[PDB]
Amino acid sequence: QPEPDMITIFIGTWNMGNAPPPKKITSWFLSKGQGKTRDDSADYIPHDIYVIGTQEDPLSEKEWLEILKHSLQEITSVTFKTVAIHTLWNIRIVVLAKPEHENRISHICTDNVKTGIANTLGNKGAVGVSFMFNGTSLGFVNSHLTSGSEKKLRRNQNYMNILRFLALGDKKLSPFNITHRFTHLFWFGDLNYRVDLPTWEAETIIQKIKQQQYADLLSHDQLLTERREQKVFLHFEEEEITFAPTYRFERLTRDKYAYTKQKATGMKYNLPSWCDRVLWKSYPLVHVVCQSYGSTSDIMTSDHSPVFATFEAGVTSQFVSKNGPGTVDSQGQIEFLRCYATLKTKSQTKFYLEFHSSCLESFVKSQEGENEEGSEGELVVKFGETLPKLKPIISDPEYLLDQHILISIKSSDSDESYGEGCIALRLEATETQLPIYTPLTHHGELTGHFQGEIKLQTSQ
Ligand SMILES: c1ccc(SCCN2CCOCC2)cc1
Repeated sequence: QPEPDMITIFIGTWNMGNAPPPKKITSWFLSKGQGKTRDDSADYIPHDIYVIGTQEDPLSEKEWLEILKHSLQEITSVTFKTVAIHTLWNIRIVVLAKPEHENRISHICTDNVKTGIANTLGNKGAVGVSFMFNGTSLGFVNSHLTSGSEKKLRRNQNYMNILRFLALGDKKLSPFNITHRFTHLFWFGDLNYRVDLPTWEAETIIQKIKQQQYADLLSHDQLLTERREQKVFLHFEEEEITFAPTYRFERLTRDKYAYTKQKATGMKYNLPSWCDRVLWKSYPLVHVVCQSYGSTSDIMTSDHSPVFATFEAGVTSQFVSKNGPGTVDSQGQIEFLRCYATLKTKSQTKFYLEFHSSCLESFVKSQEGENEEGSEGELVVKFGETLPKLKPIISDPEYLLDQHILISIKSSDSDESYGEGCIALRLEATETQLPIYTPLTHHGELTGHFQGEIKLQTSQ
């Protein structure tokens, strides 16, 4: 039975509005409704992994697991296995997988982050799950961010707190936050970004939605505008939105948006908005293709509609050679030439690099670089030809060309990372000097760049 080189992943996000679901929710898992929908000819084909994020979920874990498993069994005639379930207040994540994957999945982690302080601590935050699927690390975050049209900055702050403090994946990757720990990271939820248009324009917005004319609305979507200004979700991707706003509906129909201010809304307007979103970030040159992104039309218990997204995702096998794991393979090496970091810091300490990768027996620390001044004010840290030669555990190019090197640039004075990035070993050539590049981030914000050349030797 061969190991897969691709899997499909279903991501669902639904703010349930504190109401039990209706008796049938299969359209959600079938990617049917509005937007980029899944072909009817695929309806009986199970996804490999289903990741369900809820917000304002009134159900017990047991109650929701029984609904989800029975739903998928009706669709697919497969009894899915529960990989993980984690709940913070009314924010929940469930991961289900086909039974054949049970002995491909390991290192299952769960965590949560509570956002805000005092007042603003008590119902918003995130839950997450990570695990290994054979050689590939997968992370999943379901977040319920701060509500309200005039709180986009709070939402951006909630995002940074979640990516700093959510403790998922390999703890040995100590300089790296969740935005670097996974081959594939999916971040979804009721992110609560709004369409930023004047209140007086509510009926005009509704008109546009009825005409399926979303362009003048998406140009005011706060998540797209904040992302384009690099204020949030730097280096994540989202599929084009081709479904109507998923909030705020009158319950028990989808014929009406309920936008007007009420005591129950704190006298706030809720103009129609794309509150409910799926984003991803995968390591460079790994296969990931969004195959659906849309909303259901027939699940009407909540003031939100469920959102679905599905992905093809490249995976790798758990590789064994006669040498590594458990030793190095002398026929492999990774060399860095002419490398330098460009940092935005105003500080003057010496810096060194750390190289982390599951192709190495353990992480590698470089010598200190030589600091110079860039022509436009910047700090440039030069490593020249001084970086250590990296010794992979396995030299076979079918393994090594699928790997990645995480890089942290650390202060010699404090051993704190000033920037993190990732280099793919999926090169155009071996035994050939080739340019490499990564942006560097810290707490998910841009802090600099790392560039130079690589030379990769494999057994071929
Ligand atoms: C919002 C809207 C448009 C863009 S254009 C750049 C798109 N990507 C994103 C991440 O991958 C590289 C570039 C970005 C944010």
